[PDB]
Amino acid sequence: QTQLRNEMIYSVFVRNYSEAGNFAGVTADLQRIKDLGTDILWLLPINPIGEVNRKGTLGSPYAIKDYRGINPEYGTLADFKALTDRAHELGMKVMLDIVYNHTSPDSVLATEHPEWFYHDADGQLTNKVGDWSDVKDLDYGHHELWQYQIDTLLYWSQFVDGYRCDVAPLVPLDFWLEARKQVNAKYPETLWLAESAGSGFIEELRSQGYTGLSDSELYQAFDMTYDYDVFGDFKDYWQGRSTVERYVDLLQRQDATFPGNYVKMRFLENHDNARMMSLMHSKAEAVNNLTWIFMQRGIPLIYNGQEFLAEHQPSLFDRDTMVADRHGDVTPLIQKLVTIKQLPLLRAADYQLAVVEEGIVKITYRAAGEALTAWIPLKGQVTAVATKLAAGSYQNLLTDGPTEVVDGKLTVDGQPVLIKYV
Repeated sequence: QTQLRNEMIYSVFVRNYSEAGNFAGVTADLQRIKDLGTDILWLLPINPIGEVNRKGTLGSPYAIKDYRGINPEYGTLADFKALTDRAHELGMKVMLDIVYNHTSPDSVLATEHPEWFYHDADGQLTNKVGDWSDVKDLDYGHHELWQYQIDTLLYWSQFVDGYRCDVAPLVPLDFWLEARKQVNAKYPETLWLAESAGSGFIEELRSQGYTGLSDSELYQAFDMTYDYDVFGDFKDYWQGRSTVERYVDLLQRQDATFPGNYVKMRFLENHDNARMMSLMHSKAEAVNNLTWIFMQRGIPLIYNGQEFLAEHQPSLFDRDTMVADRHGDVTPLIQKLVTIKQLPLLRAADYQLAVVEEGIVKITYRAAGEALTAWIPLKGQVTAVATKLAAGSYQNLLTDGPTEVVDGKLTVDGQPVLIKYV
């Protein structure tokens, strides 16, 4: 499980990735995705989308009409298979998005097994979340639903290597445990990422009697969860409504909240969120903040287009092709972070965070008589920082440039300093 801490996920929204917006558009470009340093290629949902109560023109990929079908938007089963075959040829794993809280109202399950759904007073299908007018909730109270859900997985597991589970906290833990048991029995290497919730949403769900799993509950069934417990706290810090001391204190608390082997997916943006390059506006800022998501304990997410400094959050509902939304290129930076992220020290049990000079964040991993320290000036701070290193020249792993330690002090010039030492 801690091997994932040497890895990186790249997330692709097929509809919008290329002009054509099909699998082929992705398949044609898998070498670039591989070369970026991608270990796991996670695709947004690839199944046919509901027509009834559709939101916008194409609808959200999260409103699924058939869990076992291919969205004709993307092409055919053979086209999907060409993508996965190519990804595997290049050594990547493919992860699919699993949307198991709900289906579109016109879905196969809703027409053939309407009894597996929640029904309100009129006997109408229903959605616990107001905004989600395009989908209706499944009732995992009906244990026969389970086997269909899981059989869908064993089917896709012929092609893919793992699953990202959409709003996983809304679906009962006992279902996830069985799902994983059956799937990893046939496919033992299978990876499981949960889209965990913030405390706000968990509380709202629980207070209305709905299922709302904690992140630690999810870890009983999942290898990874999302940083949604603290992402809000990052934004507040970033936007000047929280201090670095409060943010780092929350991550210190976070680190002892989960089992020692836990893996959080650390991110600056994703499909559901504003772009990194809407939070910040310069390549200097991107270097600091990408270094931060790579150097924290866990596994970083790169959302398609983030490597080209995209500014626009693609719509989920209408065509919103992201090809012209490129404003630079931090590929070399990401590749270089990937080479550092591969180091065994990144799996080390001894991980410490501290707030140092001018509110710089200092990360340290220690294991087996070696250490890696990253000084990350999230805010572009320029200052000397204290170190117990002997005087002399060290290699900043980020730049491969020399870094002078003089009288127990080293210069951080508004960009990260990464030093591996004995």
